[PDB]
Amino acid sequence: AASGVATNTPTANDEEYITPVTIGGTTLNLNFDTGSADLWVFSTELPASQQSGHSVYNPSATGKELSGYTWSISYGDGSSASGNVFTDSVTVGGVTAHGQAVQAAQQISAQFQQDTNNDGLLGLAFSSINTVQPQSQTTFFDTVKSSLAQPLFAVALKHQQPGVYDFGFIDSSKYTGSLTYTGVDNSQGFWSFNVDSYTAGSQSGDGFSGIADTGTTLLLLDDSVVSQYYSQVSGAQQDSNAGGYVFDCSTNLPDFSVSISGYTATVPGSLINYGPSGDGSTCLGGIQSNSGIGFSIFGDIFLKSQYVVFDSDGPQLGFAPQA
Repeated sequence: AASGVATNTPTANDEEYITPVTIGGTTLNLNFDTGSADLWVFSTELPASQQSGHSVYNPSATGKELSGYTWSISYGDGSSASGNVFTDSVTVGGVTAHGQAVQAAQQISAQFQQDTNNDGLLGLAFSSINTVQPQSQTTFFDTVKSSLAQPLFAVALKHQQPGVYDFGFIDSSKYTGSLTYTGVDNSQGFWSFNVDSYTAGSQSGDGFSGIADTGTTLLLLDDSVVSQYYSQVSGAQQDSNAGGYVFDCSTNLPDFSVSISGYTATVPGSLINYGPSGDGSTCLGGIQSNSGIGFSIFGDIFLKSQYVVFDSDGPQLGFAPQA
């Protein structure tokens, strides 16, 4: 039964976490994303100028083309990417998926162009939301799942230090105490779970639902929750240059916690200080608005505090504090 450990590394300020992936013999640095189900990469099909500062996949060397197939993604921030599809061998931490669908980029918007830290994304959401047409494809995980010792993956993202992605096994040395499991709702294709309650500093409120998303940098919550939080931070103000609420970097920030099936997952105030906003003497808040999308996004800020098990049996999510 297969198992493997892939190492992840945070970029500056922990903006994103990249991991090497070998596709058809070429190693690319990809962002692992539990909020999407596409495996797309920078390719030789892009304009030569757009290929600069990236490792690119050359489909013609080793890929099998799926003639007439397409993929295309549009994000709420206005970015987008599209292209064609090949099947190839994809290796992640010594686990190899034969005949994995690889979405080669043919067009990418400016935000992807400008980010030379990654060469694409590896989707770990449920396959039901893969965007390949006319027939959607399975994610790396769904492709290899049946060959793993256990049909799960676990993540420990860290603050400016290497972390891991464990495929097919749980590393108990990565957390303290025992795991607490909660049921997942994959009806919309996400690792969606419910919280019973939340405590923002000195104020507590009713629970809600959210998704576990390694691809989102911040903790995105309802604006009522965001206000409640920042009403407790002296001098907190919104700065469109920075990207949302900012504060004096010396600020003492309240903790944020959520109650999940009896377990209190706590994000310490020190992790909510994202870093310098890149404009004057302020820091960006790790908690920001979900823009009225209707559900919360438990991004990297939240995940840096926990060891998380993504278990396809249930499906369910296990949580414990990182060791």
